[PDB]
Amino acid sequence: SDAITIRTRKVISNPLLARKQFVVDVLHPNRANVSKDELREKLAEAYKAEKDAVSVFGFRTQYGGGKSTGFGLVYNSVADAKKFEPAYRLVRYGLAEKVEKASRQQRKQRKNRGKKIFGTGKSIAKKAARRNAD
Amino acid sequence: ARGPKKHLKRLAAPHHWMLDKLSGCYAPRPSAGPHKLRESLPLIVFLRNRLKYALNGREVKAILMQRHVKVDGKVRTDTTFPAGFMDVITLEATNENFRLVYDVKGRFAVHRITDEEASYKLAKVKKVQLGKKGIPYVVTHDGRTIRYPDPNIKVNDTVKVDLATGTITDFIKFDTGKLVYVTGGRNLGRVGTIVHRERHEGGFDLVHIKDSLENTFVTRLNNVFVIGEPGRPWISLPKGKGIKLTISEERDRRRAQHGL
Amino acid sequence: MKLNISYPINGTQKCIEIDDEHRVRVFYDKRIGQEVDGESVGDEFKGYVFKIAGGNDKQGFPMKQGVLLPTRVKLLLAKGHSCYRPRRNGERKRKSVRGAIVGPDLAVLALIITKKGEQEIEGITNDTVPKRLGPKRANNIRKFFGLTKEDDVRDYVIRREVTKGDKSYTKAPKIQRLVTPQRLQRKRQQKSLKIKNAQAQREAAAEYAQLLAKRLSERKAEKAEV
RNA sequence: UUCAUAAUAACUUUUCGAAUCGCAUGGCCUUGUGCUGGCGAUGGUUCAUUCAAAUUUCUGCCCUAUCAACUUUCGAUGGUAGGAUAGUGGCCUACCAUGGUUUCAACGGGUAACGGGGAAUAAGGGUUCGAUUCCGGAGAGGGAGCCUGAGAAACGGCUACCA
RNA sequence: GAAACUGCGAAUGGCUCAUUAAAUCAGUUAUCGUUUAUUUGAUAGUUCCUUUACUACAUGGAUAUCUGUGGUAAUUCUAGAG
Ligand SMILES: [Mg+2]
Ligand SMILES: [Mg+2]
Ligand SMILES: [Mg+2]
Ligand SMILES: [Mg+2]
Ligand SMILES: [Mg+2]
Ligand SMILES: [Mg+2]
Ligand SMILES: [Mg+2]
Ligand SMILES: [Mg+2]
Ligand SMILES: [Mg+2]
Ligand SMILES: [Mg+2]
Ligand SMILES: [Mg+2]
Repeated sequence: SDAITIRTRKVISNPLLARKQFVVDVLHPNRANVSKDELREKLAEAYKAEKDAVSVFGFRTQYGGGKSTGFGLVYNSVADAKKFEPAYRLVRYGLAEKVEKASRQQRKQRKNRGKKIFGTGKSIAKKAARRNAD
Repeated sequence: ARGPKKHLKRLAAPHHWMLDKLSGCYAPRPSAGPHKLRESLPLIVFLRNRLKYALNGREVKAILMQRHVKVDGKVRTDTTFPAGFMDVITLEATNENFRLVYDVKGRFAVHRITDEEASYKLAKVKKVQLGKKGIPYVVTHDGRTIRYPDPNIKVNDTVKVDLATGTITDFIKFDTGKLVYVTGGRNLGRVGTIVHRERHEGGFDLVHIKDSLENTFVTRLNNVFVIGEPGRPWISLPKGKGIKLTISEERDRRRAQHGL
Repeated sequence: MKLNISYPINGTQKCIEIDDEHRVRVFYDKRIGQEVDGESVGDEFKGYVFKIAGGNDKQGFPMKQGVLLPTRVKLLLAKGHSCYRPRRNGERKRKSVRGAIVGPDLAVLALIITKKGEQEIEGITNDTVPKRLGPKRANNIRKFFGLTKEDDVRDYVIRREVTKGDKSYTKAPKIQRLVTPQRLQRKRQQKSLKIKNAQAQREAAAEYAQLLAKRLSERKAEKAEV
């Protein structure tokens, strides 16, 4: 067998953050990496949480496969996970949508343009409309 | 120049933080508070780099903002609020009450304390003065300023503060042959008894202090915080109990206590 | 030139273009903050009385009241003044300005029509535009009607009724400053605090006096021996 | 200590002592819609506290004698008194005195000189190098001048003038 | 919940090494010689004015974003009006 064996080193329970954090030690044999999803699934039945409340990061294999060292948090509630997790991780998991935002540069430009006018732009537009006769 | 410094590069950072040389251009500068920048300990450092209750700044902020962390009765929502020496850090969830009291090496220790003891802050006295409406008041080196102290409380004396209200329960006078804790410089984190105080005109009062191990050390009076009578300190002291060992002894302890 | 004429009571604005130099010559050498007649200015304006306040020079440098001179003058201005909206909390700037007296170099004269005449101009005097807002303060509301303390607010508030397309809904002003329960409660609490703290202080003082007395006596018991 | 403070006399274009917000909203009836009350935000007077800030003691810099006197009219040194300043002080002004620094290098002149922490160099002593990851300090084209503000003589703030 | 007023913040950071040779600077002093937003603490029954025919306190006064009118070739220029 490939074993796929999971291990949870250093279990720190946070009543502050309502989650159990730990260093996942994972045994590969004859398999390159492990994929986060699978790990989450495995944890979800080990700790009773459901893939959503489990959050695993970190890994990177040691050498010649064999071992991988991650960081798993397991949240007491899924709602809690949603409201304590940084959003990128949630997006990765699939829980939350990627925030549909424009380029940084564009945003900055927009801000600068806004700065160059006082208050609302409706008035300015109206003025421009009258300046067509000029 | 040009106005108060806001930042603190992660180096110029005080070494007793036990911060990392890497992971960030900056350290957290503690805000103003009850303690001196160089000899405080901001909460971002505490709830992360010691207890490992958090894992990054955002997490720490989140923890703070739920308003469960409490420093000395009051809540605190500030990330960098200076929790210095003698600060009682109570967390309602966990029930893990701490009192920030130094290790023998210098660095602040995770001193985990009972909900009965973690109630009173012992506090050194900086000043005895007379304010407005002719009222005498005491200043604690450890931040606070108490209205109306007992006439037999003087300077450089330690004081049991209620913390439940913020008055004086009891006090220890500065006397030779009274248990004392060191809060400054090289001898920082040692405990002992005091043998002599040199009266010294102007240039700092010095204390020759024997510990329990009959090994003298001498420090400045500003660096020394009284802790109780011989046998009875009012505070529970850390593992090591402020005696401090020579390097060899420490090494021996390390390589003898191998229990897998 | 262009005359920026306005009725304040009716609350209406217009710009009237004038090319005839004889009509312009009424305004020459006049300072801003003066009273102008109707009849010489125009045949349309007869019996009318202007007050002159503000204008705009050609090249676009605004008329500031109290510069004097019929010229363009560079000026150092800050907060509280006209012709300058500052971009920093307390910062001066040396702009340019056009003097309060009127010559040929102007493009616009801002004129306020103070007294009526004979011929009503299109819609500036005929048609009215109402107030955008109603009073926000309770006192202000009272002023608007004349009700006295007993009458209360709520009753006379200008509610706006807005339509999205099918759904019709209401928007109402938050009448700041009121005889509301919460305010009263807050006031009471404040009063209580003021009393209570003082009482506590008094008690403390008494206690300390007692303590002192209980030290003085002790002192006297040791002193009388030798 | 003339300190901290308290006391009497007055003082002031009488500083400040809340005409602030949010969510909760219960006990007792003289049954009024009554008397009230909790947690928290903001504020605000001084007093500490801290972040600082100025100043400030002592001691320590690279060459140069082809730099031996320098400094004082227009502050040099000190005095008294003022003015100013957040506060001390030639910080400036009035008046009086004639000091002060120097071969144990003053003052000049240089620097291809920002100063430390440090860097290279591998006996011991050392040499050089430090614009540069930290700490200070200047400076924002050059000189000025100021406004706001706790804090700038700010330069992604003005105000000239010169380039 | 745009805008804008009010508060804060913009004096930190970041860049550079031109000045500058007891200046900076380092260590050590001191501030009984000072200001200090902020943080933390603490901190105002007495504000009245002859004190029985009395004072809104179940709370008192006017101004600025947007609506319309412009100008100027323009630019974080803004006049008048409500
Ligand atoms: Mg309100
Ligand atoms: Mg003097
Ligand atoms: Mg050098
Ligand atoms: Mg350097
Ligand atoms: Mg260079
Ligand atoms: Mg340049
Ligand atoms: Mg800048
Ligand atoms: Mg400048
Ligand atoms: Mg603003
Ligand atoms: Mg800087
Ligand atoms: Mg240079």
